[PDB]
Amino acid sequence: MRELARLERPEILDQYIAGQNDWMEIDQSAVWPKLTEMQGGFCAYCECRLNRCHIEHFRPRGKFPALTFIWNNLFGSCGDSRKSGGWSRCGIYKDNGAGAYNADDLIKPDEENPDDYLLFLTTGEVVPAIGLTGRALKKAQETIRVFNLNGDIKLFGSRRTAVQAIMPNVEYLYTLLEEFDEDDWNEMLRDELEKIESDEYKTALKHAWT
Amino acid sequence: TKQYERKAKGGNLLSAFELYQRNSGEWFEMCRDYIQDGHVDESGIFRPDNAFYLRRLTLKDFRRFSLLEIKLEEDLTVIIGNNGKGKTSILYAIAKTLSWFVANILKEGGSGQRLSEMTDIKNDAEDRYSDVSSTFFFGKGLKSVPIRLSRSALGTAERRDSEVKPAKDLADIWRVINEVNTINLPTFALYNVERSQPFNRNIKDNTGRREERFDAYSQTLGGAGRFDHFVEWYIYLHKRTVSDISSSIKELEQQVNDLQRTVDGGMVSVKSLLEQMKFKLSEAIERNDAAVSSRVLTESVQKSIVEKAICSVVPSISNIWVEMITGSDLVKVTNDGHDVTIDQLSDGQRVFLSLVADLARRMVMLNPLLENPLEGRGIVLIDEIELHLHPKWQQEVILNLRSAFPNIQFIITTHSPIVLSTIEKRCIREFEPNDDGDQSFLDSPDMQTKGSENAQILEQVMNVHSTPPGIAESHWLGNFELLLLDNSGELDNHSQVLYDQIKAHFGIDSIELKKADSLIRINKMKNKLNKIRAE
Amino acid sequence: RREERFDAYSQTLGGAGRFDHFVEWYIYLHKRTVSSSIKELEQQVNDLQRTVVSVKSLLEQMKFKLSEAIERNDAAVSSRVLTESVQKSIVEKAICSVVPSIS
Ligand SMILES: Nc1ncnc2c1ncn2[C@@H]1O[C@H](COP(=O)(O)OP(=O)(O)O)[C@@H](O)[C@H]1O
Ligand SMILES: [Zn+2]
Repeated sequence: MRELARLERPEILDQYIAGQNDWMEIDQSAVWPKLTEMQGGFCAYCECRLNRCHIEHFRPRGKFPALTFIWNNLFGSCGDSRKSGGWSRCGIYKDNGAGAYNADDLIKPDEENPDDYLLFLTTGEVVPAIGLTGRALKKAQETIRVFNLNGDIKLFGSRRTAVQAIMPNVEYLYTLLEEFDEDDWNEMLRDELEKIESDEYKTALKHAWT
Repeated sequence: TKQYERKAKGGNLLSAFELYQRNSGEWFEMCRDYIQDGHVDESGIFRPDNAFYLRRLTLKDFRRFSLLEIKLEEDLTVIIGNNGKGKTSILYAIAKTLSWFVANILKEGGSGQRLSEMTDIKNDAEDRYSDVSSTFFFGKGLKSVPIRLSRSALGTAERRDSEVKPAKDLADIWRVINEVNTINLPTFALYNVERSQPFNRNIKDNTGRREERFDAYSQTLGGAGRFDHFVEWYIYLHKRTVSDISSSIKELEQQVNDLQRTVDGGMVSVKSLLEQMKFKLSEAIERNDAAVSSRVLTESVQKSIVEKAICSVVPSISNIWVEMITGSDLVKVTNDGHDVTIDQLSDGQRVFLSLVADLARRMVMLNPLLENPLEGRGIVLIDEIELHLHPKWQQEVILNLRSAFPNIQFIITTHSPIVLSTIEKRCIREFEPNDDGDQSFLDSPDMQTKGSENAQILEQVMNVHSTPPGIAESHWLGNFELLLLDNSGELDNHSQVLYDQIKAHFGIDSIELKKADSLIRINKMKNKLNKIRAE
Repeated sequence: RREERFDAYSQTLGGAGRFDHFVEWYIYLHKRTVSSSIKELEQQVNDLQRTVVSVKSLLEQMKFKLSEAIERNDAAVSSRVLTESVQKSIVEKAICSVVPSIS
């Protein structure tokens, strides 16, 4: 997961008020293009390419009905309740499959940098970052557990495979550091790091390259 | 003699037994201790001091084999190969040999099963006979127990006789010592593909043969087990657990006493009934005494052991119990969280349940003196272990079996790379793919299988490509790479078309497309390097 | 199993003379007698094997004839027996001679 930059707030959230209005009422096609600007057409938590996608309340509408029509609270997550059943990570699992959790002990990707908490191994596990204790460890652990970032075999598989595809190219660049002057080699690495913004699982590919 | 005495004191079991037979105390105890002594491991598992396993097998002019020699592992051996390589033939050969032990444990001079003149002789055998030679091990006292089964073809230039005396001699030791004092006995079983068979709901009324200890040897090497016998035996155990026998004896004793008082009071009409009740009491006491005399585990404990085994080994089954529904005893199971009858189980679940239940039953019956009867000794042959199992179960099946039955020698056949990924290469014996029946030794694969990727096992061990060769799309990424290499790494009109085809067929986030993208990127970088070097 | 000379004494004094046994036996004899040194036969089998698709049926027949010749050669003096063709013919003659209105 990525550090997201939440920039501008859409007009429609002003109109609807919590208590009176329900989430079934609000029009969703107004909300999406601002999220798609933020998130780049990728999921908030896992970084798949969004195709079946829903608006997710980071703090849910049951436990926090005050935090409902709040631009901070909304994120575009992979999965859909409507089109098919039994989705097993991210938004849908946080509610259904991840049972009890304190929402305070989760990484919120708009507020925080995830990179200090999470580490992506090239073998395709996501793990807590090197040298965390107490609360910083507990956030890393619970984020991994609640969004099901290792436990979804479909996701674990896809990420592992995506990284293992590029590991010849990583290996090969860091041989050529010997031969070239700095500014050409630094341009080469800048380029590869430019491409992976178009790619799925961009954080995991970054950790492989950098 | 003095020589036998020396060898016996040196720990030779046969010499000790011969001295026992001729003098018919000390020699008996020595033989019994050789068979019974063992220790509990650091892991809490009982381990016999003198293990029993098949060490070596040799096949001469048997079915497809002119000559084959196999060394077997003490714990687990897996035989792999293409269809028609003779994997099943190997298990059949072993089972026939084991039949000679079983026959002689049951009855003095019992005969095991013989090689078929029609099917077991190789079709183009010059010598027109077949031999199955096996060597067994039973502790340091008996390092070699050689057996040979032989059969000559119909035209009969000379009769070739089987040599089975060592099997008989060893089996005699088990039989005779057991007769004097109950000992634990080895389990021998074959589970071939015939274990897949529909379940009959109609459970046979208790004639009472299923409770006899040596019913454990009844069609053990037939290939299917007897799951019907399990169900009868399990219901029997349930009924006996609900009904205490000694209270029935006490109640019967009280009834006999009351009836005796009535007869003493002048009512001669009830004398016939008194005699019947005295008979019933004597029978109940005898059963109790026989139960007491057998040193056998309590029925409650037996039931619990088997239930635990089944639930541990069979993933979809969390509970098994006997219900009295209407006027009939019915076995029920909690399968995938729902209560169902055995007849409602899927074929895969039932087949696997049948195997484990049968094996557990036999082990409980043959190992009454062990705290955990499933830690008994024996040799179990399983053909096509993956039969009816989904990949998820294939990843757990070997681990679960070995955990439930730690001292059984398992000799198994498989076609599953998933199964092989859980087993060490030392346990694997592979036929070469181009074997025209004149391979002398089965050997271990070159690659380590345990913990290895499935794709690698398929290619390196089973000689199967990761992608299906008879599908055009299976070649596209390979062809794409070749086109890139042919055009000095630049994406030309032809390479672009194929790229678009890959994208269209496999999709935008497909592995195949990502590999293609990777190839483009790496080749561009290689070319940039080449240009910098040229300048 | 092959037919042994002393099968003639099997069930001779009880069990003899069942129609089904005859019919089975007779058809068997017919199939065998539908269509000669061992060395010559061995040479013919070898020549036919070298030629071997249309001659495969003939090769199988000749291999059978060779096996039979070897068996007869290997078979003991005490079990000496007439050819299956002759056996069939004698039985046919017996039946037609004895059984009224079967010609
Ligand atoms: N008597 C025989 N003579 C020659 N080949 C035989 C004989 N019996 C079986 N075979 C061969 O053995 C193979 C069957 O071996 P089998 O154990 O059933 O194979 P699998 O490894 O699939 O279990 C077939 O290819 C068959 O041609
Ligand atoms: Zn997601």
